[PDB]
Amino acid sequence: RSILLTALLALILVYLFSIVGFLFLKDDFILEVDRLPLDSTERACDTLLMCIVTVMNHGLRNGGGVGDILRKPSKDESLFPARVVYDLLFFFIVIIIVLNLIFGVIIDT
Amino acid sequence: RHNKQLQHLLKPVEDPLAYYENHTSQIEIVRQDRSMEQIVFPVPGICQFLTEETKHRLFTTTEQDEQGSKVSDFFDQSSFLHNEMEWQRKLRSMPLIYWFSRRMTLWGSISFNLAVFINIIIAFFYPYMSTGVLDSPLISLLFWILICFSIAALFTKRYSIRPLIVALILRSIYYLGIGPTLNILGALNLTNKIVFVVSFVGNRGTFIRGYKAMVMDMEFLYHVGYILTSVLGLFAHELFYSILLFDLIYREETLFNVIKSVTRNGRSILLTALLALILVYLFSIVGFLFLKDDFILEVDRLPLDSTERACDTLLMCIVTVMNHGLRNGGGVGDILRKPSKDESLFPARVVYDLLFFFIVIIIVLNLIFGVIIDTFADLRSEKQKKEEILKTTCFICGLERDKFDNKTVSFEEHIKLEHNMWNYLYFIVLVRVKNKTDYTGPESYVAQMIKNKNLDWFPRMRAMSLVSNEGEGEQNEIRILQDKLNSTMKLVSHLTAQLNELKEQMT
Amino acid sequence: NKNLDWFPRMRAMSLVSNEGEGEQNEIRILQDKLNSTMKLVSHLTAQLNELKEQMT
Ligand SMILES: Nc1ncnc2c1ncn2[C@@H]1O[C@H](COP(=O)(O)OP(=O)(O)OP(=O)(O)O)[C@@H](O)[C@H]1O
Ligand SMILES: [Ca+2]
Ligand SMILES: [Zn+2]
Repeated sequence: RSILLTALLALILVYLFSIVGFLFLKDDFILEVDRLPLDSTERACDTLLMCIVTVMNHGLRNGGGVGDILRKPSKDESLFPARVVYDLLFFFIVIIIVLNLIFGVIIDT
Repeated sequence: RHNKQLQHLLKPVEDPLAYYENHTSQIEIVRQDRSMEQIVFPVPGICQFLTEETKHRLFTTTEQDEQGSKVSDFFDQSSFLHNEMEWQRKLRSMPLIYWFSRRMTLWGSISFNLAVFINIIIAFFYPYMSTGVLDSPLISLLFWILICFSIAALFTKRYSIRPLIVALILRSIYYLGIGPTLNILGALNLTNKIVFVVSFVGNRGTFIRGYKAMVMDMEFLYHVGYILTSVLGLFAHELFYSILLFDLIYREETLFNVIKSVTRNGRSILLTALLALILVYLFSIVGFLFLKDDFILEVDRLPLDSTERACDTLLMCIVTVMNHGLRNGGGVGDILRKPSKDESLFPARVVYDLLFFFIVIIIVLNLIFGVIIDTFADLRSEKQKKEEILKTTCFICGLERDKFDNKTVSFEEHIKLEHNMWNYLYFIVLVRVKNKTDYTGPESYVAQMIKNKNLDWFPRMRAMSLVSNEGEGEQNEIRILQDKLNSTMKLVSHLTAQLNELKEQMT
Repeated sequence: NKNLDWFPRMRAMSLVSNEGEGEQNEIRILQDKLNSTMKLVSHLTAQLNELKEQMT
């Protein structure tokens, strides 16, 4: 039960981050795809379910969080501080805290 | 207690005996001479207006004292319980407000379910106007799984209404559509929030007094704020419904434990973060002074070189370090230009990277957030301990279930009839309400103890059922002491008689 | 009667065979005290009987 509740909390946080990205960072969700034997890049966060799936998969499977897949910004862009804050918050909240809290109980038991 | 026939005839079976048994209560008290006696009293009518929600809260909220007794807090809450019962009795006159307030739990539960369903539907079908999931086969598989779960209701175990409501909502989406379903759910949620706030106001009874206090109450502010959020979600934009999940997080105990753990160790976290910031600042200074050219970052410019110099100023170095080095397992060295063995500063780069990795990544980062995990584990352990002790220990006396192993009375009977916290509360209310002139011996003693603020009249690790069988064992050293006292008295009497005889002979 | 007290609990005959001397320490003192009390009671009763006989 504790694992399920913590997973639901992680899902809630992922949903909030996906909403924020869709509303303010739609263009930065560009992913690289190796198409089977037609551009090599596709826009992932077009709908909302796609943003949620891409976050929950890549951000959780990447040590640095969701910021390791998003387009790399430049210092001259207006939303560079917003991107920095977004990435740091995601890394500190979802990767460092919730992920460990979900599965520490298993090791302890 | 001494006649079997009377006990047989006093069993309940409009029924007089049943009515008297229902309106009669009994408790056990300790007198000033350390003797336990049973007091049987009638339940006053006012005690019938105590809410089961209040009972449940008073049960699973009390905290043990240093010794391990909840009687202090239970007694201290007696005045609040009496006031709440009086207010409920007053509210009983009003039909509409009482009718709305009776079902406060139902309103909250259905509002919770509505919020969850609305968020799920928004996530699965926003934006709308592709609706790929509407035709994808996975939705059919989920529908079949929910149908199987609903059919499994024959085994009970609850968790059956919710999948049924989910299936109903899915069918409504299929037939009417997505937008109409969302509008209906939002309207229902708004109406439910209004009803719930009305019920809360009625239960708390702040409306009878000026509305200023009602508006001042923090919980009222919370409810009105979430009502504003709900109306914003209904009218301005659908995505505003996501804010409702904060209410769910706060309501759920396990989820709120994470926030509690984070808040409890707030100062330590802030200080450790400041230490990390200091280290990042020092590393940024060193890099700017001696490794300016190695801070080259790759940028995918929007539709003009692909590389830029990051550590030109100092704030840029600090930001790039704090972001990339902390978000990269290998540290800051995974973004910097790769040096060659023939470069003069290759050893300096190696030392810089190794020091950063060993100091900031391996030590400070873990030290910042280990406290949160430790506190969460401790809170879970404490909750489990409290739940375990609440189901295997008497609230009043504190005896464990193991004692009632083979005795004629089980632990369930002991907690239901003999030691009932609610019966003790009823006795306290009866003492407080009944006139002083009509007090009996036990009632006057209890009133005096209450006035003196002494809680020794509650039973502490003692039960009449247990002592009835333990009397033989207890009366072991007492008999020896009595025999010794009798022997000493006989010796004293013999000595006095001898002295009197000697005095008479001398005279 | 569903009583399990007939099983041995932290007791063994092999151990008690050697621990008997140590165990019989307070028991002897208690027996001596009881004997002294009984002797005192008997002496008091005899004195009372003698006093009653003299008075009669
Ligand atoms: N001293 C106690 N120790 C442990 N649990 C107790 C104690 N006193 C009450 N309880 C809890 O309260 C329950 C009895 O409460 P209460 O008499 O209000 O129940 P009820 O369902 O309203 O009764 P009924 O409908 O039969 O009149 C017990 O089953 C137990 O759950
Ligand atoms: Ca009188
Ligand atoms: Zn008891």
